Amino acid sequence: TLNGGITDMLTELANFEKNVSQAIHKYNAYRKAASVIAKYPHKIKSGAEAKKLPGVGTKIAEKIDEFLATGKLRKLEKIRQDDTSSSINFLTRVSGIGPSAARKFVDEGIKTLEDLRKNEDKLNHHQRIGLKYFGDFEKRIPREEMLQMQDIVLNEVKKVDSEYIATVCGSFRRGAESSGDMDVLLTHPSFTSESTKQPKLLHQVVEQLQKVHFITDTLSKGETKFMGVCQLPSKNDEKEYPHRRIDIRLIPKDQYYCGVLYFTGSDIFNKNMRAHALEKGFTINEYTIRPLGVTGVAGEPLPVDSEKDIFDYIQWKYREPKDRSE
DNA sequence: CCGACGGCGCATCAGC
DNA sequence: GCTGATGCGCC
DNA sequence: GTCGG
Ligand SMILES: [Cl-]
Ligand SMILES: [Cl-]
Ligand SMILES: [Mg+2]
Ligand code: NA
Ligand code: NA
Ligand code: NA
Ligand code: NA
Repeated sequence: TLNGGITDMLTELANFEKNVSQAIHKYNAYRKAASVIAKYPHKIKSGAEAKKLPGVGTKIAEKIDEFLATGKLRKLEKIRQDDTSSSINFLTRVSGIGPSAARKFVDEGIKTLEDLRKNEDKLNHHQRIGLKYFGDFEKRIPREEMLQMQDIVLNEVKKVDSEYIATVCGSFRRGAESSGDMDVLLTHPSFTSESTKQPKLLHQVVEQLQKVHFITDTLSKGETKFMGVCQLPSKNDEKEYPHRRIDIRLIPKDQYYCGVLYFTGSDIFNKNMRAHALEKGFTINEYTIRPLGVTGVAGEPLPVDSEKDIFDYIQWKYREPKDRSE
């Protein structure tokens, strides 16, 4: 990657603002700048060159000049040395432990993997499973395994009810050669924006995937969103595959295109696209796109018959999934 | 300057 | 119990 | 931290 050094720096700064400073807008600012620099097709020669990009301002330009001059950032060098900042950053790598919980644990003298392991009773359920699979969850998933996972999910879903449609979204749908997890959008004709003609639609699917030992653990579960753990089966004599995070989202069927736009991401692409929507006078969520009235109040859902329709509303040329990895 | 910055599901908790 | 705030997660 | 009015 042309500007990998700079983008890593900015990502590290973002993480610090989120995890330690608890400054979500600074976090988003750094990530937006990292993303715009990541897609910039030249090797950046100066902060001023970078500043020409949307999302890079005066402060980041200065840091980019320092980084180009020396290969590092004193601000980060110092952060890397702060024990409290270090501990907090580490703890937040456990799924279910955020900035608040991490600072709280550190207060109690819980700040290593070893500490966490002996204090399981101090963890909620989500955290306990995040700890259980700490190592596994930091591994990426080769697209080849994603394909095997897709096959299992789609086929098990079909076995429950042939009218279910399951679509793998996330980085997979954007064509990534590896993914951090598996994202599954689910629809069923019994669940629309107008009616829920069937209960347990998500449950039945989760239950079936548990029955075949694909889903192994649950982080959280409700009527429309499942957040859990899954695992590919391994052959005789061979090492097991790592455990993987899986997210399943049941979306009203008539709202599939807004749903699939959302779940395809990336996260930054979504933020960017939704902010542009706001500027164009619309608001987009995973269900609908709606006009903003004069007062600045969301109007009624606009008709959408394709992903492209959404892009049209906000006056963007269509972008294929593979070009949304921001 | 300075308000806005994407939008929302599930878990947990305070207050009634 | 409920509702509203907040934490944490997803893209 | 950056943007736009
Ligand atoms: Cl902030
Ligand atoms: Cl809506
Ligand atoms: Mg994903
Ligand atoms: Na800029
Ligand atoms: Na975490
Ligand atoms: Na996910
Ligand atoms: Na803005």
